[PDB]
Amino acid sequence: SHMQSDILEMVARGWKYFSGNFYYFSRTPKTWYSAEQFCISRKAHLTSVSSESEQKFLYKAADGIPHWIGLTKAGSEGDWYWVDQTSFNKEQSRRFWIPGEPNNNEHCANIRVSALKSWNDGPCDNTFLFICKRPYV
Amino acid sequence: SHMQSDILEMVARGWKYFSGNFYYFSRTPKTWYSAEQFCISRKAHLTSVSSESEQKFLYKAADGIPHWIGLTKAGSEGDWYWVDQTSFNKEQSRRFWIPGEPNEHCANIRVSALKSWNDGPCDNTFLFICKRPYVQ
Ligand SMILES: [Cl-]
Ligand SMILES: [Cl-]
Ligand SMILES: [Cl-]
Repeated sequence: SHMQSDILEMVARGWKYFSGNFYYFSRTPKTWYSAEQFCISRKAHLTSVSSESEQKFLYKAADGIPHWIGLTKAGSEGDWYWVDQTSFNKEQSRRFWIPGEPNNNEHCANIRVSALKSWNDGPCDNTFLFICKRPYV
Repeated sequence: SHMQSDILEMVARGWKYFSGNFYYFSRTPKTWYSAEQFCISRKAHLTSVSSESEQKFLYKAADGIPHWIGLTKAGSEGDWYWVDQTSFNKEQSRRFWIPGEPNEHCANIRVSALKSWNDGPCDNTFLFICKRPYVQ
């Protein structure tokens, strides 16, 4: 009810509700850095992917169009991490990377196929649609 | 004791220490967005400016070279604000904008003078300045 009217407010602002989080699928493309700053300006972050269930929601909604998510590599030689400061599960990510990815500039992940294995490692300065997440509180 | 080794640890990473804060003057240019994400990765933000003495420290060190700072407005129409969420003192700012000033809007320091802030497109590539408070 109060959750229901909060959902209605966010839906009118372009957000989708799923499993206790709000998601913003953008209408225009941005670099990974600019998209993260846009999500911050919306009290959000580029989305993390914490479960197979969340990955399935994201890839279906992304509809085979590249969408930035919030995983980035600390330069070409670092580990991958989530900008929202949840801990990255690199072992499960073997179920999410497109085979052969990360291909290994600056390195940023985007969802680009309508399958479970959908993450691509792409140059962070490419301009793609993007996906913010903000937990419902 | 630990205070001097704390300061020396950041200085050895390439930060300047000035009056209670660490500053990172970058070696490579970036867009404003990429510079802010770099500062975040170092537990920092693009610098705010909250006094005359801080403004003077920054413009002297910037040496007339454009440097991003942490002031922005969302679209040509929002109010200006500091990304580190400190309060923006509009009245004080009038002593820091270049005379005449102020799609994407981001401030950079670009003159070796007190009046040195420029309103520039966020997708320009400039050197930048991070700030991290010293907490003991
Ligand atoms: Cl958008
Ligand atoms: Cl950018
Ligand atoms: Cl640098």
